This record gives sequence, C-alpha cells and structure tokens, in this order.
Amino acid sequence: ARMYSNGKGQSKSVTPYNLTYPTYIKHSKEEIVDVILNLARKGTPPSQIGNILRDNYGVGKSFAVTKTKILTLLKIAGLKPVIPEDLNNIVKKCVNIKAHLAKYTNDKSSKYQLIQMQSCLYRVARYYKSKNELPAGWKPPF
Amino acid sequence: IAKNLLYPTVEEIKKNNKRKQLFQEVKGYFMEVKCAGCATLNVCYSHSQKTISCKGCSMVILRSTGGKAKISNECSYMVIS
Amino acid sequence: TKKRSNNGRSKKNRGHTRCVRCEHCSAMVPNDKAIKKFVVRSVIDAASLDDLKIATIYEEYEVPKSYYKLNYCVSCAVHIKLVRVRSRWERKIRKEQRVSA
Amino acid sequence: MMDKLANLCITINNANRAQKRSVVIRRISKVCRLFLESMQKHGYITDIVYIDDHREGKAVVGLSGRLNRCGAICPRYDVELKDVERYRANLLPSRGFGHLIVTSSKGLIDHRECIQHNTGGKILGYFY
Amino acid sequence: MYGLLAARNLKKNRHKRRYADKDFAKKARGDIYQNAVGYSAPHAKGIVTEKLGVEAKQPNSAIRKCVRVHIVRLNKKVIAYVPHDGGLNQIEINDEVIVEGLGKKGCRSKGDIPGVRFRVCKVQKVSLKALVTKKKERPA
RNA sequence: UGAGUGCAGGGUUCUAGAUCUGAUACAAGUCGUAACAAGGCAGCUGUAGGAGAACCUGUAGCUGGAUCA
RNA sequence: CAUGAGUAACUGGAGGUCAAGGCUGGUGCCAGCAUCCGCGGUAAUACCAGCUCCAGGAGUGUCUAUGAUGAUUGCUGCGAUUAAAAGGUCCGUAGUCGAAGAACAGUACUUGUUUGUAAUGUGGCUUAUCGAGAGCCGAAUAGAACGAGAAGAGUUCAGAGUAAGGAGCGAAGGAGGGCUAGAUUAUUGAGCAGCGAGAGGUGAAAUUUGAUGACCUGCUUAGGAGUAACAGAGGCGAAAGCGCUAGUCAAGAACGAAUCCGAUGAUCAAGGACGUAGGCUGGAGGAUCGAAGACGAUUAGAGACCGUAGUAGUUCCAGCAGUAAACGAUGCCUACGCUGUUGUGGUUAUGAGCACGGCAGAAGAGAAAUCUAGUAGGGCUUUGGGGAGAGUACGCGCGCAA
Ligand SMILES: [K+]
Ligand SMILES: [K+]
Ligand SMILES: [K+]
Ligand SMILES: [K+]
Ligand SMILES: [K+]
Ligand SMILES: [K+]
Ligand SMILES: [K+]
Ligand SMILES: [K+]
Ligand SMILES: [K+]
Ligand SMILES: [K+]
Ligand SMILES: [K+]
Ligand SMILES: [K+]
Ligand SMILES: [K+]
Ligand SMILES: [K+]
Ligand SMILES: [K+]
Ligand SMILES: [K+]
Ligand SMILES: [K+]
Ligand SMILES: [K+]
Ligand SMILES: [K+]
Ligand SMILES: [K+]
Ligand SMILES: [K+]
Ligand SMILES: [K+]
Ligand SMILES: [K+]
Ligand SMILES: [K+]
Ligand SMILES: [K+]
Ligand SMILES: [K+]
Ligand SMILES: [K+]
Ligand SMILES: [Mg+2]
Ligand SMILES: [Mg+2]
Ligand SMILES: [Mg+2]
Ligand SMILES: [Mg+2]
Ligand SMILES: [Mg+2]
Ligand SMILES: [Mg+2]
Ligand SMILES: [Mg+2]
Ligand SMILES: [Mg+2]
Ligand SMILES: [Mg+2]
Ligand SMILES: [Mg+2]
Ligand SMILES: [Mg+2]
Ligand SMILES: [Mg+2]
Ligand SMILES: [Mg+2]
Ligand SMILES: [Mg+2]
Ligand SMILES: [Mg+2]
Ligand SMILES: [Mg+2]
Ligand SMILES: [Mg+2]
Ligand SMILES: [Zn+2]
Ligand SMILES: [Zn+2]
Repeated sequence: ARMYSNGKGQSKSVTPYNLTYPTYIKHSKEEIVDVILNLARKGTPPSQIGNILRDNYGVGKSFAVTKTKILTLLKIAGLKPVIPEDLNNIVKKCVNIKAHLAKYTNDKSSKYQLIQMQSCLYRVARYYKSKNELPAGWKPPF
Repeated sequence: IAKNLLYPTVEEIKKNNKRKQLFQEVKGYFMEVKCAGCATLNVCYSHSQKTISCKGCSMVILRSTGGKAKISNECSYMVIS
Repeated sequence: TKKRSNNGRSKKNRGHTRCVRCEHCSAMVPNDKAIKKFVVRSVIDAASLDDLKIATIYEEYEVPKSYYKLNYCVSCAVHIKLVRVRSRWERKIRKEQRVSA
Repeated sequence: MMDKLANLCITINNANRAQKRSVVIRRISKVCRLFLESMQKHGYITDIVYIDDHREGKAVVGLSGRLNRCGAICPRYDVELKDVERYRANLLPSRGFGHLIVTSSKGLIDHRECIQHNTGGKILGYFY
Repeated sequence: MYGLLAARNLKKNRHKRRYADKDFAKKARGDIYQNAVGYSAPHAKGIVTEKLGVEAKQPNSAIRKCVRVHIVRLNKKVIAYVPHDGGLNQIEINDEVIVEGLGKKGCRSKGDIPGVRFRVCKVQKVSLKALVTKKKERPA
C-alpha cells in the first residue's frame, strides 16, 4: 500500500514483452540522440524528455533505438544535475508549504502535510548518501 | 490440466483487466493520421497527453482527454504499430 | 448481547452527524437515528368544503395545503404509538409508512 | 509481502478442498520449482507448466486424487540426522506413508533419503 | 518474535509474562516467611495463654474450641484449633503445645471455622489423640 | 604496610507514636429506596458544579434500548 | 552338623469422588465430623460406641517444600466481537523482518576422521543359595583439531524492469482545510402608531407579568449565534470531525496510458505532532440556551423530577491541558477464497473492468448468539491469566491548577 496514507490504487502502465526497433518512425538514431541532448540543455526533467519523445517524435519507452537509458546518456554527455531529480522535487514541495504557512499560520492541515513531506525527504536523502550520490554533510535548503 | 485454464477463449481475454492475465497486454498503439484538405500524414500515439497540430496548415488534428484521445471531425487514420 | 446489526441507526462510513430536536419533548437525537413522519394537511377541514362552495367569491377554488416533516426520539415514538415492539423475525422487515393528513 | 512457499501451499490446499483439478499459482521462486518437482516424483501432482512472463513468474499444475494435504514450515530449522524423526512423528499421520522434505548440500531429499545419504539439513515442508 | 534470529526478544518477553501467575509472584515478590508454619517450619512450639471459642460460618450452627498460643520462634500470638471430641479438657493454661498446618496451598481457612489457620498436635510432649481416647496419661 | 578508635554524613532493613483515615467480616440495628419491568424521571461512559446518604443537575457521546421500518 | 520345641499383626477406612453396612444401641443444629461437596433441630448407612466387611501389610496415617495433574505460561501448543484481554490517530530511532533473472564465494550450516567422560548413568556378560550387591567389557554428551559438500542463507551485476515503493504527465470529481468579501429568514431588545383586557404555563394549577396600555397587527432600527425543508444504510478526511454564495492559496486520494529512477521497503520501545466536550490563563464581545444560587407547586419528607426566573459558561483570537460506550466494543501490512442484487467516481471492443461501499442467501466455522469470526508454523508491535482489595499505597515524570 501507500506510504503516508491508506491508499491502494492500481493505475500503472504495461511494459512490452519484446522491444524490436521502431521502423515505422521518420528519424535516424543520430537525430533522436540530438533531440534528447537539446531538450536536456534547455532544462527539462528526464521524465518529460520521455513524454515528448513518445508524443511528438513517435518513440515508445525511448530505449529501443539507443540501447542506453536516458540518465546514463546525460552522464555520458556530462549534463548530470547537482541533486537527483526525485530528491529535488521533494525540496520544492516543502518550500511551497512553508511559504503558504508563512502567511496563513492557522492551517493545521498544511502543518500535518509538512511533517509527512519532511520525513520523506530524509528517507530519500539516506538512500543517496549511501550510494555516494550526495556529500555526507548535505542538508535541506530550509 | 484443463484447456480452459491453459488456453482461454478470446472472449475471456477481452473481458479481463490488462494485468490479470497469463501474459499482460499492451493497450496503447501508434497511428498515422491524415489531415483534411492538405493530406499530409502525421504520426500520433493513441491516448495522447498532448494536443497535436497538422504539419504545414496548423489545424488541430488531435485533442487530449482523460482516456483515448479525440480525432478532429473530418480527419482519418490507420494503425501502424 | 447485540440486538441489531445496524446498532439501531443509519450511519455508515462516517464519524459524526448533525443533531435534531424531538417535537414532543425537545430532546436532542442524531439525525440518522430519529423517527421521521411526513404530514400533508388541508388548511380547511372536510366538514366545511360544502359551505366553502357557497362562501367563496371565485368561480372555482382550490384549498391550500400545509406541509410538515416531524422528528421523534425513541421514547416518544413508542409512547405515541408511531412504532411498536415486534418479534425476533419481524424486526428485520423494512417498509415505507403512509404520509399523514 | 507473503512468503512464496507459504502462498504455494494455501493455493493448492484450498483448491483441493473446493474439488478443482487445476490451478494457477502467481509468484514463484527457485525452491518453489524444486518443491513442485518433488511432488511430481512421488505422484502427488501430474502435470506442470511454467510461464515466463518477465514479472516474477507463474505456474499451472494438475492435482491428483492422492493429495490430502501439504504445508511449509517457517522458520526453516536446522536439524541433525538425530533430530529428523522427531519432526517426522509430529507432522506425518502414519509411519507407513507421506513425505517430509529437507534441503541439503545434495538438493531437496525426503526423510528416508536422509538415512541413505547420512545427512541432516534444514526443514522445508511436508505432504501426505 | 517468531524469526530465526529472534531468540533474545522472545526470551525477555516470555520471562515477564510469568509474573501474572499468583504462585510465581508470591515466591518472587511477597512475604513468604511471615508464618509460624509454612516455608519456614512444618511444626511450631508455643505456650497456651487463653482458652477461646468461635462461631461456625453459616449455614452450620456450632461453637468451635480454640486456643491462644504465644509462638516461641517469632514472639507473635496466634489462634489454633483443638481437634478432638473432649480435647479442650486435656489442656491447661501455661501448657506447652505443638501446632500444625491445615493442608491448603497457601495458609487458608478450612471448613466452617472463620480465620483460624493452625491446629494442636501434642500437649506436654504427648499425642492429643492418645490423651483424649485415654490410651496414655499426662506426664504429671 | 596497617589493626583499632574519635567526629560528621549517607545507604539499607526492622520497630515505637497522641491522633486521623482506608479496607474486610459483621444472624437480621437506624434512615431512605438509587439499580434490575418504559423499576414508576430509560440506563451507562467522560467532564464540571452541588448535596444526610444512596445520588441529583448542565454539556458532548454510546445502545449493551423501549425503534434494523 | 547336632540337640530342644510349637511361639509369631497392625495401621487407615466403610454417603459421593473411591474398594467395602440404610445393621444395633446412645445423642438431639447439642457434642462432634468433614481436603471438596456436605452431615446432626428425637425415624443420623456421614458424630460417639459394639459387631461384621474393605484396602495395603512389617508396616501404615498426618504436616511441609517441590515435580507432575496443566494446552492454567503455550518453542512444539492457549487466548483478545459479547466471558479477563487490540494502544484515541499519525510520524519515527534502536530492534526484529525483507522481489524476479544471471552469476560468485566459503565463516557460520550439515557431515567424515581424530580427540574429549573416573564415579553415576546406558548396552551387556561372569561369580556370592536367590535378589539387590561385587567384578570385568563395549559405546557415549557438550567442548576443541584438520578435511569435504554447496540446496537454503550471504555478496555482486545490468541488452532486466512486481496486481513492491517514490518522482512526474493528462482529463475530471468531493459538507477535506486556511483566508477575503457578501446573503434569505428567525429569536431577543429599543423607538413610534393602532386597540382597550387579559397574557403565559401545565396532566391539572400556582409563582409571575398588564391601564407607567400588556397581548396581537404595522413601520423603523441595534446586535450576536446559526445555516431548515432538499438530505439518503449518500460523499469527503489519519482520527477527532466537516452542510448558504462567490473569489483566492497550498498539498493529497483515485482513474487512463509503450514517462523516469531502481530496492529506496513492513512494523515499531525511546522521542516528536494532532485530539469532541467540559475545564484553566490572558484579551475581544454577549442575541438564544443555561451548571450554581433563589422561588412557586407535588409529597410523610423533597433537598429532585414540573413551572418562573437567574449567573459561570455556550462565540472569537493567542496558548495550556490530554480524558470519553474516543465502539463496527473487531491492530497494521500482505495472501487464498461462492452467488445474486443495489450504489458513488473515472474508463470502455458497450461485452466489461479498477478504487471505495451497502444488502441478501450459501458453504465452512463457533459454547451459542451470530459472522470484521472461512483457510494457514507469512512478517512485526500492543495485551489477558478465578472473584475481591485495586487501577488503590509508596517512589518518580509531566501540568498554573484541575
Ligand atoms: K502514486
Ligand atoms: K508506516
Ligand atoms: K499519515
Ligand atoms: K499506509
Ligand atoms: K464518535
Ligand atoms: K431507527
Ligand atoms: K458453603
Ligand atoms: K435514575
Ligand atoms: K479397625
Ligand atoms: K461407624
Ligand atoms: K442409628
Ligand atoms: K491462572
Ligand atoms: K504459541
Ligand atoms: K493512550
Ligand atoms: K517495476
Ligand atoms: K476554499
Ligand atoms: K476544547
Ligand atoms: K436548585
Ligand atoms: K416547599
Ligand atoms: K428545575
Ligand atoms: K429562561
Ligand atoms: K496541544
Ligand atoms: K500534547
Ligand atoms: K482509555
Ligand atoms: K474507507
Ligand atoms: K472467540
Ligand atoms: K499516587
Ligand atoms: Mg427507583
Ligand atoms: Mg429510574
Ligand atoms: Mg438487555
Ligand atoms: Mg462403592
Ligand atoms: Mg465417611
Ligand atoms: Mg485459557
Ligand atoms: Mg460486561
Ligand atoms: Mg470484556
Ligand atoms: Mg480496548
Ligand atoms: Mg544372583
Ligand atoms: Mg538465496
Ligand atoms: Mg404599545
Ligand atoms: Mg440551506
Ligand atoms: Mg498522488
Ligand atoms: Mg470552552
Ligand atoms: Mg499499531
Ligand atoms: Mg484475577
Ligand atoms: Zn493540414
Ligand atoms: Zn421526545
């Protein structure tokens, strides 16, 4: 089940059985690889890179053509971010809640949501600072 | 074993949820849509998360919705993958 | 021992409900438990309609009705005989009562 | 998450009680395969197919009329060859028939083979 | 607590549970040496100081014959029962008596006698059964 | 190296004490009758006042209710 | 070996458990007996004796510790809807527990050989008339030395991507929460106008109020609460709880689908945050209702129930406190499981599904009533052990007090 609440949803998307090569498409390998690195330098998250490749350029799951994963390609090109993108999105939501509570101090429901959010940050931090993906003395922006 | 249990009928396949089967099934597919008038062909995904406009003429060809996306009234398509 | 499966009330999937006040004694009772009664009563009694036909100035007249929903606590409903004690198999039968006049 | 070897047992026990002849079992591990293959050698189950679904794994099996019951033990206790008969007398109905399965450096073996090979191991499960 | 490496947790839990048993608790945490006859001794010597009688509990109707004893080993004074038919006549004030238990698990009242916890066994070094049935005589 | 012994303190276990206040047993004493039937104001849980005494009264809750309607 | 001879049983019981007498005489709730249940008030198979029986027997009764009885301490192997028993709700450290696929290594694990036990105990044989006894033999626990096997456990990898988790995208739904600005009535209070005798309250009445004009009907105003009917075995929230209309600010649940990362996870002593009502500390305010207090009735007496009146509180802001029949009296994850019917929100090859519910049978289960209770050595925490005394005493921690 869900980690912070009583949810038991089941909405996911199916991974294919085999992957082949997308011969119906209208670009070369080298063009697709160029499209990714452009979208990266403009500052898009890698989950959004995937959405665009599927929706506009017509490639499912973005790996059948490249034999390599999106984040690994960005490390080969040297475009790696300073913080992993998951930990980064958790710090953003915390900041937002603290900026709301700063002006609407009375909101007990928002107070409740903040302590849940903050717990999740530290649990994710401890993962990354074991795999050597963050400096040992990293601390939140707060 | 029973034939019914090892080899379900195609009727049974279509009634089940996409995950609750002996082998899980892909539901999304790719299509080539052709624009009314300009007759240019665009590759699109069913279930699109983005609205899409025809190359050249800039008519909105496909509208994103909560489920399967909606082709504009005059346009037509073929499944490619 | 537990006498009724529904604890004598219609609350399910909720914590708490609004209270209402008994028509006969003003006691507080939860809305989902209170005994309810509907009334549709003519302003004019049946024993006067034959005089109304000669009293009125209009070519025809429709008598105005008055509408009410009444609420009762258990003690009052039993005492006023809106409801009665029933046998262990009868307790389970559920049927809508008539609107009063 | 449930233990995979426990899940296997409850799935076949309930289906047997309901008088079904075949079942699909939904999460499979290496020792689950070896357990089922043991029940086939002693003629408790008849036919086995394995589905390679890339999502864990699943099996389809045909039950015989000879199977009364099976079960897993948790945790998997360590036993000397001196200890196994104690567990045999606790789990099985009769001295004449049924099998207690033990994991060893020589694979899965039954309580008779333990005497032949002169080896203890870890206790895994039983069927009769 | 049923894991394979859980022995320490399991042991500490199960030890703590036993204090719910009255038997284990008293031996561990009560005053087991307060009594004239019990954990300490099977019999007790003492001197007779007063003669006494007590009513039986309902629904019975009787006067039971009892004796006030000063116990040499503790300097407590206790009530004891005198068993036999004419038994009270075999005892004088300032006699020495040996005293014995009634046979319950803890020191508890037996039959219809309220609040008396011991009985007389011997008077002046001789068996009370022999005295009453006139098989032997007082030392004099 | 040190036995013994001064003087202050602590740590433990027992024991005295004017007087006050619990509990238990009281064949059957005195005053009421609070609960068990709609027990004669349906009962019970929390909290706050009051009162010879059981208990009574406000406020929120529960049915183990006298209603599965 | 040889001489004499003819001696030698008691303790506890006899109503049931529990083997064995309604036998005869005394006693009359006395005297006594009885582990427990129970006997005796003049017809006692239970007391006190006589006589016959029973049980063990050179022995038999009692008291006191302990093992068993006992699955009433539960590893094997008990319980927690109503009998005693699931923490008011979350977060969380120590602790205990943790995918599939392909490979790798040997310290646990199991086993060989060798050490490691006099007596006692165990398997035997031989000699004291016999039997304990004595004498000789064989193997042995835990612990250690050196080898071996690799299923389970462990470590790693990525042309692998959970009906494991987290991040993100699209269209939509809800009395979920904070803030800003408005609203239709109603209950009280004042002003003024009309009228000229009663109003209120009850089972029936009295306190009480009215010619200083009540009551009722108009028009004006002033405040402070609340959101009727629609409204439900309907919805939302971690629980406590949430119902007028617009605008605004954050985050969450579910659904659809070829998005991204890859073990990030379950449960939780200590520690931290929320918690109806009533209560307390300070400020604002004060319509209605109303503990305390005061009257009128009723009664033997009412201090109560009923009526008149009336204060703290009841509302808001900033905090403290920490309890409820905080209950579906049913812990949290995760499984396996029969049918029919009816809802709520999305999606649909229009056949159906996914999440959250209600209802009615069945089969199993259970002491029954009934079923959040079926099947089961899955994981982790809380918790009970005949009534009472007692959720009380002493010590300690929090709180302004309670
Ligand atoms: K999610
Ligand atoms: K959790
Ligand atoms: K939570
Ligand atoms: K959860
Ligand atoms: K409640
Ligand atoms: K009802
Ligand atoms: K008795
Ligand atoms: K009462
Ligand atoms: K005898
Ligand atoms: K006799
Ligand atoms: K007789
Ligand atoms: K016990
Ligand atoms: K157990
Ligand atoms: K608590
Ligand atoms: K996955
Ligand atoms: K809002
Ligand atoms: K409060
Ligand atoms: K009063
Ligand atoms: K009076
Ligand atoms: K009153
Ligand atoms: K009033
Ligand atoms: K608080
Ligand atoms: K607190
Ligand atoms: K409590
Ligand atoms: K729910
Ligand atoms: K039960
Ligand atoms: K105390
Ligand atoms: Mg009464
Ligand atoms: Mg009463
Ligand atoms: Mg009852
Ligand atoms: Mg007999
Ligand atoms: Mg007898
Ligand atoms: Mg028990
Ligand atoms: Mg009870
Ligand atoms: Mg109980
Ligand atoms: Mg409880
Ligand atoms: Mg011999
Ligand atoms: Mg393994
Ligand atoms: Mg006037
Ligand atoms: Mg409204
Ligand atoms: Mg979400
Ligand atoms: Mg208050
Ligand atoms: Mg818990
Ligand atoms: Mg007890
Ligand atoms: Zn076009
Ligand atoms: Zn009423």
